Amino acid sequence: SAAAVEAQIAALVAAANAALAADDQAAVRAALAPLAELAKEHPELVAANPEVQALLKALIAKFEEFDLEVQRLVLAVVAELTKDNPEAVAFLKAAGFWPHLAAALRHPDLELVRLALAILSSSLAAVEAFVAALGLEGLEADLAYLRAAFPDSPAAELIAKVEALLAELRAALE
Repeated sequence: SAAAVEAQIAALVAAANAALAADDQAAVRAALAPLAELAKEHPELVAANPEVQALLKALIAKFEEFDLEVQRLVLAVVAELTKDNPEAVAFLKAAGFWPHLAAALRHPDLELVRLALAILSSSLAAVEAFVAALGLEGLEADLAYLRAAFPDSPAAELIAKVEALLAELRAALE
């Protein structure tokens, strides 16, 4: 039931908030990992939950201060919530997310880059939000850099998905 899921969410968010207050990043990971799983299972309910949104805003605001395993799990949560969901883009804009995603795309970790590309490619709305902050040229340059930096990897198909959405956006803006 939805009531059970809501209770499941409250438990996971309580653990994450406790881990953050204690500066225990291992416990942050242990908390975000089942939240990413729950988000895959019930993305409608997780994305709408106000405690999840408050938690995501705090994690996004401090994104680069977290170690890489936490950063991956933050993006893993957002990737599950943005899948087939352009309406999650407005919350991400309000949370200041897109400059953080832009720096993540230039991170040397392929797993982080793949998750960032999964979010970016999730909808035309996501590409529009990214371009509103970084420009057509900024995104084009990212994709060209990533194609050369990460061959024969999950990134290639995600880079192409972004490039196809970008072409649609470019035509509309003309």
